[PDB]
Amino acid sequence: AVPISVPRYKHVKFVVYNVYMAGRQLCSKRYREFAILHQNLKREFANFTFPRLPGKWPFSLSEQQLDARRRGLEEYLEKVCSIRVIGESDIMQEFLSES
Repeated sequence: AVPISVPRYKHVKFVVYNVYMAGRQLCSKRYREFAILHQNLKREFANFTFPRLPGKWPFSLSEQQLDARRRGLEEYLEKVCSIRVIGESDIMQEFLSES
């Protein structure tokens, strides 16, 4: 429900995912940083049944599969950020920022 989006991935050598809230860019993060985010959030909020973070694959990802991972990360964030205590947590607010 909250207007969190991941409208792009970018090759930079690895891939980053560009996260926006209400059309404002908040951060640019690689997949492993999302994986760490999920582990941190789940430990902090373990009484919640978290949605599945998009997973790893036994092969390198094509352009189409990077787009699918982007969509999956957006769907994940749409769910967890729409829960106030999780979306406003120190963990999430740190994640959604630039160094």
